[PDB]
Amino acid sequence: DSSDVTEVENYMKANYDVPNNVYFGKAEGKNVIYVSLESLQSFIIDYKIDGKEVTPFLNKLAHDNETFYFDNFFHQTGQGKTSDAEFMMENSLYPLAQGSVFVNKAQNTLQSVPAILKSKNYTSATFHGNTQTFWNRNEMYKAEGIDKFFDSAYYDMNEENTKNYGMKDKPFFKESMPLLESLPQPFYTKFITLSNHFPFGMDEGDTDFPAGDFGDSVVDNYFQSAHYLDQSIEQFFNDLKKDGLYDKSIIVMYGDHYGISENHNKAMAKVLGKDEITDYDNAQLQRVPLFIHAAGVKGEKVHKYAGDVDVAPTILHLLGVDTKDYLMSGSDILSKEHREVIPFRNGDFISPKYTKISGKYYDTKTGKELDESEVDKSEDSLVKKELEMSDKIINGDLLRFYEPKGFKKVNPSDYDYTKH
Ligand SMILES: [Mg+2]
Repeated sequence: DSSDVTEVENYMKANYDVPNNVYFGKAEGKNVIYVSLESLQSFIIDYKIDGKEVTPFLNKLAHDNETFYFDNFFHQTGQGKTSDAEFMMENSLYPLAQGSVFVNKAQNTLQSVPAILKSKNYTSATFHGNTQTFWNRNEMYKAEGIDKFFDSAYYDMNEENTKNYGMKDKPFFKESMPLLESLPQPFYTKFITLSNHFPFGMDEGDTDFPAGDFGDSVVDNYFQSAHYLDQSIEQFFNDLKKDGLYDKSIIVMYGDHYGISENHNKAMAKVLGKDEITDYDNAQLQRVPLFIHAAGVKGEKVHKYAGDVDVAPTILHLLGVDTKDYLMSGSDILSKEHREVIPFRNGDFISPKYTKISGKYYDTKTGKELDESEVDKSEDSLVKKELEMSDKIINGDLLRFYEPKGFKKVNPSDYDYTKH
Protein backbone atom coordinates (compact mmCIF):
# COMPACT_ATOMS: atom_id res chain seq x y z
CA ASP A 1 0.00 0.00 0.00
CA SER A 2 0.83 3.76 -0.08
CA SER A 3 2.73 3.85 3.25
CA ASP A 4 5.45 1.38 2.11
CA VAL A 5 6.67 3.87 -0.50
CA THR A 6 7.72 6.24 2.29
CA GLU A 7 10.68 4.20 3.57
CA VAL A 8 11.98 3.56 0.03
CA GLU A 9 11.57 7.22 -0.97
CA ASN A 10 13.48 8.45 2.11
CA TYR A 11 16.41 6.19 1.32
CA MET A 12 16.50 7.05 -2.44
CA LYS A 13 16.72 10.76 -1.49
CA ALA A 14 19.20 10.06 1.33
CA ASN A 15 21.65 8.55 -1.17
CA TYR A 16 21.06 10.43 -4.37
CA ASP A 17 24.34 11.30 -5.99
CA VAL A 18 24.01 14.80 -7.58
CA PRO A 19 25.11 15.59 -11.21
CA ASN A 20 28.57 16.73 -12.41
CA ASN A 21 28.01 20.19 -14.03
CA VAL A 22 30.92 19.47 -16.36
CA TYR A 23 28.49 16.98 -17.92
CA PHE A 24 24.92 17.76 -16.82
CA GLY A 25 22.72 18.87 -19.70
CA LYS A 26 25.65 18.91 -22.14
CA ALA A 27 23.81 16.55 -24.48
CA GLU A 28 20.42 18.12 -24.02
CA GLY A 29 18.13 17.68 -27.04
CA LYS A 30 19.94 14.69 -28.52
CA ASN A 31 18.64 11.37 -29.69
CA VAL A 32 19.58 8.28 -27.71
CA ILE A 33 20.56 5.04 -29.46
CA TYR A 34 21.17 2.06 -27.16
CA VAL A 35 22.93 -1.04 -28.49
CA SER A 36 22.90 -4.28 -26.55
CA LEU A 37 26.08 -6.22 -27.48
CA GLU A 38 25.08 -9.84 -26.99
CA SER A 39 27.19 -11.96 -24.59
CA LEU A 40 30.18 -9.59 -24.98
CA GLN A 41 32.63 -9.48 -22.00
CA SER A 42 35.27 -6.83 -21.33
CA PHE A 43 38.19 -9.31 -21.57
CA ILE A 44 37.62 -9.27 -25.35
CA ILE A 45 38.57 -5.57 -25.52
CA ASP A 46 42.18 -5.39 -26.74
CA TYR A 47 42.41 -9.14 -26.96
CA LYS A 48 44.31 -10.59 -29.92
CA ILE A 49 44.49 -13.97 -31.63
CA ASP A 50 47.64 -14.52 -33.83
CA GLY A 51 48.40 -10.79 -33.58
CA LYS A 52 44.94 -9.96 -35.04
CA GLU A 53 42.54 -7.94 -32.90
CA VAL A 54 39.21 -9.56 -32.13
CA THR A 55 37.22 -6.34 -31.73
CA PRO A 56 39.19 -3.64 -33.68
CA PHE A 57 36.32 -1.13 -33.95
CA LEU A 58 35.40 -1.35 -30.27
CA ASN A 59 39.12 -1.08 -29.44
CA LYS A 60 39.39 2.19 -31.37
CA LEU A 61 36.45 3.60 -29.38
CA ALA A 62 38.08 2.35 -26.21
CA HIS A 63 41.25 4.23 -27.16
CA ASP A 64 39.91 7.38 -28.83
CA ASN A 65 39.89 10.94 -27.52
CA GLU A 66 36.07 11.32 -27.51
CA THR A 67 34.22 8.18 -26.42
CA PHE A 68 33.54 7.41 -22.75
CA TYR A 69 34.68 3.90 -22.08
CA PHE A 70 34.16 2.20 -18.68
CA ASP A 71 36.49 -0.76 -17.97
CA ASN A 72 35.14 -1.57 -14.49
CA PHE A 73 31.46 -1.85 -15.43
CA PHE A 74 29.61 -5.01 -14.42
CA HIS A 75 26.43 -6.74 -15.60
CA GLN A 76 23.96 -7.30 -12.74
CA THR A 77 21.67 -9.81 -14.46
CA GLY A 78 20.09 -13.00 -13.16
CA GLN A 79 17.98 -15.55 -15.02
CA GLY A 80 16.28 -13.08 -17.39
CA LYS A 81 19.72 -12.52 -19.04
CA THR A 82 19.25 -10.15 -22.07
CA SER A 83 15.94 -8.84 -20.83
CA ASP A 84 17.25 -8.39 -17.22
CA ALA A 85 19.84 -5.98 -18.65
CA GLU A 86 17.11 -4.16 -20.72
CA PHE A 87 14.98 -3.87 -17.59
CA MET A 88 17.81 -2.14 -15.74
CA MET A 89 18.59 0.25 -18.66
CA GLU A 90 14.96 1.43 -18.68
CA ASN A 91 14.23 1.39 -14.92
CA SER A 92 17.35 1.54 -12.74
CA LEU A 93 15.78 -1.26 -10.75
CA TYR A 94 17.13 -4.76 -10.19
CA PRO A 95 15.59 -7.80 -11.95
CA LEU A 96 14.20 -10.74 -9.95
CA ALA A 97 16.49 -12.94 -7.86
CA GLN A 98 14.89 -16.02 -9.60
CA GLY A 99 12.97 -16.16 -12.90
CA SER A 100 12.52 -13.31 -15.32
CA VAL A 101 11.17 -9.87 -14.44
CA PHE A 102 10.06 -9.37 -18.10
CA VAL A 103 7.98 -12.52 -17.96
CA ASN A 104 6.50 -12.09 -14.48
CA LYS A 105 6.25 -8.35 -13.69
CA ALA A 106 5.00 -6.91 -16.99
CA GLN A 107 1.83 -5.69 -15.23
CA ASN A 108 3.81 -3.67 -12.68
CA THR A 109 3.36 0.13 -12.89
CA LEU A 110 6.63 1.51 -14.25
CA GLN A 111 8.22 4.94 -14.66
CA SER A 112 10.79 4.22 -17.35
CA VAL A 113 13.25 6.45 -19.19
CA PRO A 114 11.37 6.24 -22.47
CA ALA A 115 8.29 7.34 -20.49
CA ILE A 116 10.14 10.11 -18.60
CA LEU A 117 11.40 11.41 -21.93
CA LYS A 118 7.84 11.77 -23.38
CA SER A 119 7.46 15.14 -21.66
CA LYS A 120 10.53 16.16 -23.69
CA ASN A 121 8.80 14.80 -26.91
CA TYR A 122 10.91 11.65 -27.45
CA THR A 123 9.52 8.95 -29.67
CA SER A 124 10.77 5.55 -28.46
CA ALA A 125 11.33 2.35 -30.49
CA THR A 126 13.05 -1.04 -30.07
CA PHE A 127 14.72 -2.86 -32.99
CA HIS A 128 15.26 -6.59 -32.86
CA GLY A 129 15.47 -9.33 -35.47
CA ASN A 130 13.25 -11.86 -33.68
CA THR A 131 9.57 -12.19 -32.80
CA GLN A 132 8.16 -9.67 -30.29
CA THR A 133 6.88 -12.46 -27.99
CA PHE A 134 10.44 -13.54 -27.14
CA TRP A 135 11.17 -12.74 -23.47
CA ASN A 136 7.59 -11.36 -23.28
CA ARG A 137 8.93 -8.05 -24.76
CA ASN A 138 5.65 -7.10 -26.38
CA GLU A 139 3.90 -7.03 -22.96
CA MET A 140 6.74 -5.36 -20.96
CA TYR A 141 7.60 -2.63 -23.44
CA LYS A 142 4.02 -1.45 -23.26
CA ALA A 143 4.38 -1.03 -19.52
CA GLU A 144 7.63 0.87 -20.21
CA GLY A 145 5.96 3.23 -22.67
CA ILE A 146 7.96 2.18 -25.71
CA ASP A 147 5.97 3.68 -28.67
CA LYS A 148 7.22 1.30 -31.34
CA PHE A 149 8.52 -2.25 -31.63
CA PHE A 150 10.33 -3.10 -34.89
CA ASP A 151 10.50 -6.87 -34.50
CA SER A 152 11.25 -9.65 -37.04
CA ALA A 153 8.07 -8.83 -39.01
CA TYR A 154 9.94 -5.79 -40.40
CA TYR A 155 13.00 -7.69 -41.65
CA ASP A 156 13.48 -10.02 -44.64
CA MET A 157 13.80 -13.38 -42.82
CA ASN A 158 15.33 -15.37 -45.71
CA GLU A 159 17.87 -18.21 -46.05
CA GLU A 160 21.05 -16.15 -45.73
CA ASN A 161 19.86 -13.49 -43.25
CA THR A 162 18.82 -15.96 -40.50
CA LYS A 163 20.90 -17.97 -38.06
CA ASN A 164 19.41 -19.34 -34.83
CA TYR A 165 17.35 -16.78 -32.89
CA GLY A 166 16.64 -14.77 -36.06
CA MET A 167 18.35 -12.00 -38.02
CA LYS A 168 22.12 -11.80 -38.27
CA ASP A 169 23.50 -8.43 -37.04
CA LYS A 170 24.95 -7.17 -40.42
CA PRO A 171 21.63 -7.27 -42.37
CA PHE A 172 19.68 -6.42 -39.20
CA PHE A 173 21.62 -3.13 -38.98
CA LYS A 174 21.30 -2.35 -42.71
CA GLU A 175 17.53 -2.86 -42.75
CA SER A 176 17.06 -0.83 -39.55
CA MET A 177 18.39 2.38 -41.22
CA PRO A 178 15.25 3.51 -43.14
CA LEU A 179 13.15 2.49 -40.18
CA LEU A 180 15.31 4.58 -37.87
CA GLU A 181 15.42 7.56 -40.24
CA SER A 182 11.59 7.60 -40.37
CA LEU A 183 11.40 8.34 -36.62
CA PRO A 184 10.23 11.81 -35.62
CA GLN A 185 13.07 13.48 -33.69
CA PRO A 186 14.14 13.43 -30.88
CA PHE A 187 14.05 9.66 -30.55
CA TYR A 188 15.09 7.10 -27.94
CA THR A 189 15.89 3.69 -29.46
CA LYS A 190 17.17 0.23 -28.56
CA PHE A 191 19.03 -2.15 -30.85
CA ILE A 192 19.15 -5.71 -29.52
CA THR A 193 21.81 -7.73 -31.37
CA LEU A 194 21.50 -11.54 -31.77
CA SER A 195 24.53 -13.00 -33.55
CA ASN A 196 26.98 -13.45 -30.63
CA HIS A 197 24.75 -16.11 -28.95
CA PHE A 198 25.97 -19.34 -27.31
CA PRO A 199 27.42 -21.76 -28.66
CA PHE A 200 28.91 -18.97 -30.88
CA GLY A 201 29.25 -20.79 -34.23
CA MET A 202 29.27 -18.47 -37.24
CA ASP A 203 28.74 -19.65 -40.84
CA GLU A 204 31.57 -19.53 -43.38
CA GLY A 205 32.00 -17.18 -44.89
CA ASP A 206 30.23 -14.54 -42.85
CA THR A 207 33.52 -13.66 -41.20
CA ASP A 208 37.20 -14.40 -41.93
CA PHE A 209 38.57 -14.48 -38.39
CA PRO A 210 40.51 -17.49 -37.06
CA ALA A 211 39.08 -19.50 -34.17
CA GLY A 212 41.25 -19.51 -31.04
CA ASP A 213 43.01 -22.73 -30.05
CA PHE A 214 42.03 -23.34 -26.39
CA GLY A 215 40.67 -26.93 -26.40
CA ASP A 216 37.00 -26.01 -26.31
CA SER A 217 34.91 -25.14 -29.31
CA VAL A 218 32.45 -22.93 -27.47
CA VAL A 219 35.36 -20.69 -26.38
CA ASP A 220 37.18 -21.13 -29.72
CA ASN A 221 34.13 -19.85 -31.66
CA TYR A 222 33.39 -17.01 -29.29
CA PHE A 223 36.18 -14.96 -30.90
CA GLN A 224 34.77 -15.39 -34.42
CA SER A 225 31.24 -14.25 -33.59
CA ALA A 226 32.64 -11.43 -31.45
CA HIS A 227 34.69 -10.30 -34.50
CA TYR A 228 31.49 -10.44 -36.57
CA LEU A 229 29.64 -8.32 -33.93
CA ASP A 230 32.49 -5.80 -34.11
CA GLN A 231 32.17 -5.42 -37.92
CA SER A 232 28.40 -4.93 -37.49
CA ILE A 233 28.91 -2.06 -35.04
CA GLU A 234 31.45 -0.50 -37.44
CA GLN A 235 28.92 -0.67 -40.32
CA PHE A 236 26.16 0.76 -38.06
CA PHE A 237 28.46 3.67 -37.10
CA ASN A 238 29.45 4.33 -40.75
CA ASP A 239 25.74 4.49 -41.66
CA LEU A 240 24.91 6.72 -38.67
CA LYS A 241 27.50 9.15 -40.06
CA LYS A 242 26.17 9.12 -43.64
CA ASP A 243 22.63 10.03 -42.53
CA GLY A 244 23.74 12.69 -40.01
CA LEU A 245 22.36 11.01 -36.88
CA TYR A 246 25.83 10.49 -35.32
CA ASP A 247 26.29 14.16 -34.38
CA LYS A 248 22.66 14.33 -33.28
CA SER A 249 22.91 11.49 -30.83
CA ILE A 250 24.08 9.80 -27.70
CA ILE A 251 25.08 6.26 -28.60
CA VAL A 252 25.30 3.97 -25.59
CA MET A 253 26.54 0.39 -26.01
CA TYR A 254 26.81 -2.37 -23.50
CA GLY A 255 27.56 -6.06 -23.25
CA ASP A 256 24.38 -7.57 -21.75
CA HIS A 257 25.95 -10.34 -19.56
CA TYR A 258 28.65 -13.00 -19.73
CA GLY A 259 28.83 -15.29 -22.72
CA ILE A 260 31.28 -17.80 -21.24
CA SER A 261 30.18 -19.59 -18.03
CA GLU A 262 32.22 -21.61 -15.47
CA ASN A 263 31.59 -24.81 -17.51
CA HIS A 264 34.47 -23.55 -19.72
CA ASN A 265 36.95 -22.69 -16.96
CA LYS A 266 39.56 -25.08 -18.32
CA ALA A 267 39.73 -23.22 -21.65
CA MET A 268 39.27 -19.75 -20.13
CA ALA A 269 42.42 -20.23 -18.04
CA LYS A 270 44.33 -20.72 -21.31
CA VAL A 271 42.59 -17.66 -22.80
CA LEU A 272 43.90 -15.67 -19.82
CA GLY A 273 47.31 -17.38 -19.58
CA LYS A 274 46.47 -18.65 -16.06
CA ASP A 275 46.82 -22.04 -14.39
CA GLU A 276 43.19 -22.08 -13.29
CA ILE A 277 40.13 -19.83 -13.12
CA THR A 278 39.24 -19.27 -9.44
CA ASP A 279 35.93 -17.85 -8.00
CA TYR A 280 37.76 -14.55 -7.72
CA ASP A 281 38.90 -14.63 -11.44
CA ASN A 282 35.37 -15.47 -12.53
CA ALA A 283 34.05 -12.44 -10.62
CA GLN A 284 36.57 -10.29 -12.52
CA LEU A 285 35.27 -11.78 -15.79
CA GLN A 286 31.79 -10.30 -15.19
CA ARG A 287 33.10 -6.97 -16.49
CA VAL A 288 31.11 -6.05 -19.63
CA PRO A 289 32.06 -3.09 -21.83
CA LEU A 290 30.08 0.14 -21.71
CA PHE A 291 30.63 2.84 -24.34
CA ILE A 292 28.93 6.25 -24.43
CA HIS A 293 29.52 8.62 -27.33
CA ALA A 294 27.59 11.77 -26.60
CA ALA A 295 28.06 14.16 -29.49
CA GLY A 296 29.18 17.64 -28.50
CA VAL A 297 30.69 16.14 -25.30
CA LYS A 298 34.32 15.10 -24.80
CA GLY A 299 34.28 11.59 -23.28
CA GLU A 300 36.80 10.11 -20.86
CA LYS A 301 38.08 6.59 -20.16
CA VAL A 302 36.53 6.27 -16.70
CA HIS A 303 37.75 3.66 -14.14
CA LYS A 304 35.03 4.04 -11.56
CA TYR A 305 33.33 0.75 -10.57
CA ALA A 306 29.73 0.74 -11.86
CA GLY A 307 26.86 -1.64 -12.74
CA ASP A 308 23.90 -1.87 -15.15
CA VAL A 309 21.54 0.17 -12.83
CA ASP A 310 23.90 3.16 -13.12
CA VAL A 311 23.42 3.64 -16.90
CA ALA A 312 19.95 5.26 -16.92
CA PRO A 313 20.84 8.19 -14.57
CA THR A 314 24.14 8.76 -16.34
CA ILE A 315 22.23 9.19 -19.60
CA LEU A 316 19.37 11.19 -18.16
CA HIS A 317 21.88 13.54 -16.53
CA LEU A 318 23.72 13.98 -19.84
CA LEU A 319 20.33 15.01 -21.33
CA GLY A 320 19.77 17.59 -18.62
CA VAL A 321 17.06 15.72 -16.75
CA ASP A 322 17.01 15.75 -12.97
CA THR A 323 16.56 12.27 -11.46
CA LYS A 324 16.21 13.25 -7.77
CA ASP A 325 12.43 12.75 -7.86
CA TYR A 326 12.55 9.18 -9.29
CA LEU A 327 12.87 5.95 -7.38
CA MET A 328 15.96 4.57 -9.09
CA SER A 329 18.54 2.23 -7.58
CA GLY A 330 21.52 3.38 -9.66
CA SER A 331 24.01 6.17 -9.30
CA ASP A 332 25.15 8.47 -12.15
CA ILE A 333 28.66 7.29 -13.00
CA LEU A 334 29.80 10.81 -13.90
CA SER A 335 28.71 12.13 -10.49
CA LYS A 336 31.44 13.12 -8.00
CA GLU A 337 29.56 11.25 -5.23
CA HIS A 338 29.06 8.09 -7.38
CA ARG A 339 29.02 4.91 -5.20
CA GLU A 340 31.42 2.15 -6.27
CA VAL A 341 30.25 -0.83 -4.24
CA ILE A 342 28.52 -2.80 -7.02
CA PRO A 343 25.87 -5.37 -6.13
CA PHE A 344 25.42 -8.58 -8.05
CA ARG A 345 21.89 -10.01 -8.23
CA ASN A 346 22.73 -12.98 -5.98
CA GLY A 347 24.09 -10.78 -3.14
CA ASP A 348 27.78 -11.16 -4.06
CA PHE A 349 29.38 -7.83 -4.82
CA ILE A 350 32.44 -6.08 -6.10
CA SER A 351 34.06 -2.79 -5.16
CA PRO A 352 37.52 -1.22 -5.49
CA LYS A 353 38.24 -2.66 -2.04
CA TYR A 354 36.50 -6.06 -1.95
CA THR A 355 35.20 -8.86 -4.06
CA LYS A 356 32.72 -11.01 -2.15
CA ILE A 357 31.74 -14.39 -3.62
CA SER A 358 29.62 -17.03 -1.77
CA GLY A 359 30.55 -15.42 1.54
CA LYS A 360 34.31 -15.26 0.90
CA TYR A 361 36.15 -11.93 0.65
CA TYR A 362 39.08 -11.17 -1.58
CA ASP A 363 41.16 -8.09 -2.07
CA THR A 364 39.83 -6.68 -5.34
CA LYS A 365 43.29 -5.48 -6.46
CA THR A 366 45.32 -8.61 -5.69
CA GLY A 367 42.90 -11.58 -5.41
CA LYS A 368 44.33 -12.35 -1.96
CA GLU A 369 41.78 -14.12 0.24
CA LEU A 370 40.83 -12.08 3.32
CA ASP A 371 39.65 -13.52 6.60
CA GLU A 372 36.23 -12.34 7.80
CA SER A 373 37.80 -10.80 10.92
CA GLU A 374 39.54 -7.98 9.04
CA VAL A 375 36.72 -7.05 6.69
CA ASP A 376 34.69 -3.89 7.18
CA LYS A 377 31.04 -5.03 7.01
CA SER A 378 29.82 -1.56 5.96
CA GLU A 379 30.01 -2.38 2.25
CA ASP A 380 28.07 -5.62 2.59
CA SER A 381 25.28 -3.69 4.42
CA LEU A 382 25.17 -1.04 1.68
CA VAL A 383 24.68 -3.87 -0.86
CA LYS A 384 21.88 -5.61 1.10
CA LYS A 385 20.02 -2.31 1.51
CA GLU A 386 20.50 -1.33 -2.17
CA LEU A 387 19.00 -4.67 -3.26
CA GLU A 388 16.29 -4.61 -0.55
CA MET A 389 14.94 -1.16 -1.58
CA SER A 390 14.70 -2.20 -5.19
CA ASP A 391 12.98 -5.53 -4.21
CA LYS A 392 10.36 -3.65 -2.15
CA ILE A 393 9.48 -1.62 -5.23
CA ILE A 394 9.19 -4.59 -7.56
CA ASN A 395 7.56 -7.07 -5.16
CA GLY A 396 5.02 -4.58 -3.83
CA ASP A 397 4.48 -2.83 -7.20
CA LEU A 398 5.08 0.41 -5.26
CA LEU A 399 5.15 2.82 -8.18
CA ARG A 400 1.29 2.69 -8.20
CA PHE A 401 1.65 4.94 -5.14
CA TYR A 402 4.43 7.31 -6.26
CA GLU A 403 4.08 10.38 -8.50
CA PRO A 404 7.29 12.16 -9.63
CA LYS A 405 6.81 15.78 -10.70
CA GLY A 406 7.25 15.77 -14.45
CA PHE A 407 5.78 12.38 -14.92
CA LYS A 408 2.60 11.47 -16.63
CA LYS A 409 1.39 7.93 -15.92
CA VAL A 410 1.84 5.32 -18.65
CA ASN A 411 -1.24 3.66 -20.15
CA PRO A 412 -0.12 0.27 -21.58
CA SER A 413 -3.29 0.07 -23.77
CA ASP A 414 -2.00 2.98 -25.94
CA TYR A 415 0.67 0.81 -27.55
CA ASP A 416 0.06 -1.57 -30.43
CA TYR A 417 2.80 -3.59 -32.06
CA THR A 418 1.00 -5.34 -34.91
CA LYS A 419 2.65 -4.67 -38.30
CA HIS A 420 -0.01 -3.57 -40.76
MG1 LIG B 1 22.00 -11.97 -24.18
